[PDB]
Amino acid sequence: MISSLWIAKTGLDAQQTNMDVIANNLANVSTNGFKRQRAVFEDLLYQTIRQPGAQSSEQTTLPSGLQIGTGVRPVATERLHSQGNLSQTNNSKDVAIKGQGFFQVMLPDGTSAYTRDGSFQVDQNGQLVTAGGFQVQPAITIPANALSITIGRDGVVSVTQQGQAAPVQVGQLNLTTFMNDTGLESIGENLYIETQSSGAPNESTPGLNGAGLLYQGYVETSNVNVAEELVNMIQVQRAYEINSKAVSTTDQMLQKLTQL
Amino acid sequence: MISSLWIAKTGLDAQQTNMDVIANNLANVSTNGFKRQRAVFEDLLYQTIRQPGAQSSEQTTLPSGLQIGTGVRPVATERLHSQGNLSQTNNSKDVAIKGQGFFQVMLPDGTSAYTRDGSFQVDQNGQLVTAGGFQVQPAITIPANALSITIGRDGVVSVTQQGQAAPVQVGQLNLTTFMNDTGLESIGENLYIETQSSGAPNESTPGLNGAGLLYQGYVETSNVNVAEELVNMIQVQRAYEINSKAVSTTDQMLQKLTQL
Amino acid sequence: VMLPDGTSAYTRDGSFQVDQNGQLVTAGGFQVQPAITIPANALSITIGRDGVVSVTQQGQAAPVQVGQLNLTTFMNDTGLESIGENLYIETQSSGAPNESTPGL
Amino acid sequence: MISSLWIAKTGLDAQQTNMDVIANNLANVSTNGFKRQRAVFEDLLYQTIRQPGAQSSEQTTLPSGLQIGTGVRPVATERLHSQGNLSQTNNSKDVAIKGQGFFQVMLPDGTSAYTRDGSFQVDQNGQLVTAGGFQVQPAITIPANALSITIGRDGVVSVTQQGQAAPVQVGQLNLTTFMNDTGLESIGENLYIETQSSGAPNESTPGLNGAGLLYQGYVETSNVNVAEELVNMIQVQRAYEINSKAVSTTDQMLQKLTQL
Amino acid sequence: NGAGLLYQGYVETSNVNVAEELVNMIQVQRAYEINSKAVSTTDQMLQKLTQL
Amino acid sequence: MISSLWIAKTGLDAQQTNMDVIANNLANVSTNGFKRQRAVFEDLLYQTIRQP
Repeated sequence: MISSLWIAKTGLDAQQTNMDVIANNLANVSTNGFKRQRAVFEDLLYQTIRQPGAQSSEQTTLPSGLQIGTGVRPVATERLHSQGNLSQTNNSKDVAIKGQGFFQVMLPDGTSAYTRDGSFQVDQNGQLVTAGGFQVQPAITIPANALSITIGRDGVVSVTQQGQAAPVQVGQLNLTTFMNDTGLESIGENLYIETQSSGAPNESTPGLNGAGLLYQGYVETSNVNVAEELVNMIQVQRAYEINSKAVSTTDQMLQKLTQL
Repeated sequence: MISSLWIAKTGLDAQQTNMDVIANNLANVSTNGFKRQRAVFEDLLYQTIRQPGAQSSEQTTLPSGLQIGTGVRPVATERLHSQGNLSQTNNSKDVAIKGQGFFQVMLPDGTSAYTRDGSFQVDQNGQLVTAGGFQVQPAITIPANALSITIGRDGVVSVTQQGQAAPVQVGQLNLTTFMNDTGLESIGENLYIETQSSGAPNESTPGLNGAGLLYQGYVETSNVNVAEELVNMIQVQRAYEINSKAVSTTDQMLQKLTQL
Repeated sequence: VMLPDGTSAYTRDGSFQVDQNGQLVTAGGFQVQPAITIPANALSITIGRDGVVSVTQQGQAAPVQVGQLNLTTFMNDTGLESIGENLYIETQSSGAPNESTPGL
Repeated sequence: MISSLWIAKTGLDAQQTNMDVIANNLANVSTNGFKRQRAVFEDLLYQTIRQPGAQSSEQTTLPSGLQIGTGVRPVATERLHSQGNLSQTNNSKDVAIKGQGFFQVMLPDGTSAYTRDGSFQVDQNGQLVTAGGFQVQPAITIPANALSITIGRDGVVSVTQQGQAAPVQVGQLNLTTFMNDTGLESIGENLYIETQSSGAPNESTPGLNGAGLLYQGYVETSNVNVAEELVNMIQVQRAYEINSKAVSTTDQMLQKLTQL
Repeated sequence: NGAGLLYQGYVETSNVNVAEELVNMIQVQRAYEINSKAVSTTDQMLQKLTQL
Repeated sequence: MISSLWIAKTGLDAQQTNMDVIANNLANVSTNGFKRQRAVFEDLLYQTIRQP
């Protein structure tokens, strides 16, 4: 029931949130197209007993007042929208985007979400859907009897057929770019939905207006650096132990006070 | 216990599944007509403590909120129906299928399954049967006084007979195609059965509708590569060992918190 | 916070819940005076530092404003008479409460 | 004699039972045809001081009443009737069953029991008995001068003899399944008996009516995964520590009360 | 209509934060001890008064 | 003196018997006309709290 105890509780909770985000970053180290997160902490208010700059006398002004902090709180968990390393998989329907942008996906309830994990497949109706059953927005259809599917540098998906002697331009595969990519609200299954912090998307073809380029046969791995999470965990453990020590010291102080 | 512990447990489970699929791909490297497996991961939901784009004031809005992941989940582990290299066995009853297609066989209970591993024997009744005691759906029956069996580019099976000095068309060897070959489920002895994920089986003759050709005396080997399997094994081992560190750190933090 | 008797008491403890009709009430059933109402199927409700309250709904991106949360200031809060259940009522020893937006 | 103390005692008992089931799963990790168990927990009754939704005044209704929990009690231990990993031993009489269903045996007193572990032997008279002397229900008898006995994919069992050429069939290994296999009451030596929760057993040949298949020379190992048992033990130990700390705090406060 | 989704093969665990429970227990124990000391002080005061 | 301890003791004894069988089989690998051993286990009794 003491200010020191409450400050230490806030510190413990902040360290717990830091450890949680580190564990989440480590867990999906092998998730294609994953972007890591880091949490920023901002301290709480200050109780002022003696106001700084107080007019202590007719001329004397206090160089600094008496202020006591009230703890620390987590304010945001920002995503680091960096570029992950590309890999080789030698697959017809594995597309990795380089640069900036997002594929559009039509959710079952009629809304539109945005994704980054490009690993496509075909359903029983020929539609080009992602892993999870959600289909793309431009509604790309792959006819039967097809031999191979080629996606160029830009989104001109073409199908090599048996008796046409030339590929057929099935459709166009654009992507949407935001000006506040870190502001997107994330949901499960590697889908981002547009929010107010993120601006209105402006869909464009690859290679224009700063948009990225599509590559076939590549998969964008998670941009998680394992070599730094170990150091982060060590620092987190030390901070948690220190705060627990502070709590124990406060409790012992109170016990010695009340044993009289 | 704690969210960090649960996240690390989910990560451990995902890495264990990845290791298992790698081991299964590596074990049956020499199985003829084997398509390797690849597992795709996907992150779970997110707890939104602070909503992104929150309206803190009438003019200022939060650029990024507070979201904590709930771990990772294995969405699917699917088989890569790529093309495998061929080898010569100089066997009259061995056929290898090039391109896209599936032989059809009939299980004893009545249902029909689809295979890629072409290695046919003959039962005591003269009926064409694959390795495992399963007959081909067209039910080709090789008669007696058979000298040599010829299987051309298409599905024509003929036998050179000493009598009548003329080959006789024993039967036709059709094959089927699925517009979604990925969705086929897998059972033992190199069998696949139709599911709702895959379309209706479009049956045809070789060389038409995009179906692949047939080669006499060849066999389609597995599409596994030990060189990439080993490096993937190293990756998964390091990822699992890193994930275990999060569990250990959480346990130590809980112990220190308890020992106050 | 408005009592059943109709008098507007003033409280400091913030622990608010939502009753069946979607109104924002404190623990005890007493309702806040600006009469903040929360619609059904609300995903997340966020209260800004300025004083506004917004509700997020599935389907649309722009948050919908549901009400404004002003608060009162007294010239002498010591003279407020403390009735039970964490309520202070205005007396003659305290100046007339003035309502204002938070932070101003 | 305090509600907190009784709640903590119930929590300790629940954690003890969880540790017991974990240790039981770990102990018989090398038992053929064994299924893991998992406990399910529910909270006890809540004693209500003020009824939720109470009509506080003519208009005011309490948003949430005052309720105090009583604790947690275990409800059931579900057996995960998954598919065990198949091993190989190259034995004539070791038979594994893939899928569903159980072999039916007769207990000495006359009742009928069911088992999943297939590891058969032969008694003096030549009757096929399990490991323990119990004989299978169809009463399969192995004749003398038996060179080798074979069990096909279905339930047909034959044996070759020197004096003939075509093997002579002996019996049929029909297996029975249940509507709900989770509700089987288990007893020692891998035997399950029919109960009210489990439906009426229905017999069928292997490979029909959703039943499994018989593989000769294989034994179905237990489906116990040692990977997560360690983390379960860590979690249960920490939970026991937390509840013990709760008891300690209650004792400390009660002693400080009665000290005066 | 803002309803949840269904996932198969998973179970929703209890959302109990163990970290805060220990410090809450410490607070509860200290508050209980302080109130007990207040009761003892009142008892001592009454005992001194009664033997007047 | 607890159920988990007794279950773990039984498990340890089973593993020790399995190891002894393996060691004995490996010891005489060059013995003419020798047959390997194989130990089979089965779960012990069950104590019921709520009847299935």
